[PDB]
Amino acid sequence: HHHHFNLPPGNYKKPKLLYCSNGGHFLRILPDGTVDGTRDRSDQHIQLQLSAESVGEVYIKSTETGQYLAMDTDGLLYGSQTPNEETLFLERLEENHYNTYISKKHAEKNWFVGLKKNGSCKRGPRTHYGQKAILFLPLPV
Repeated sequence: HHHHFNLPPGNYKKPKLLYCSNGGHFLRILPDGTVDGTRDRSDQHIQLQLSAESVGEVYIKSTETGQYLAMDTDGLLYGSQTPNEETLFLERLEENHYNTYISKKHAEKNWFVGLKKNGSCKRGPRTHYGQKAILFLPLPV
């Protein structure tokens, strides 16, 4: 392991909104595969269904479009039509409260799913432990 194994409570029984305390945006996967954040709770592309592959590993899927969150080779998030190795994330508890998601494929590089204050996604290499951008709270839909 390149990372700790403190896991968040909660489960995957129901879909969730992934709220980023950094700018106050919900993670969004647009039909065209674009990934970003929005403060509009009514948005139909922020409802996400998480599922576990192995303990602590998850897929994060758009309930509206069926797409999987993924991080590509240059650290950019995108919506993938199918589950590949870029769609698995290490879901961990952080600061004894939040949920963080590390790219499994690029786990050794500490690339996280993250949103900037302006609602744009962070590119993998620009994220790291200790940032506010990587902190999420799963909220009921």
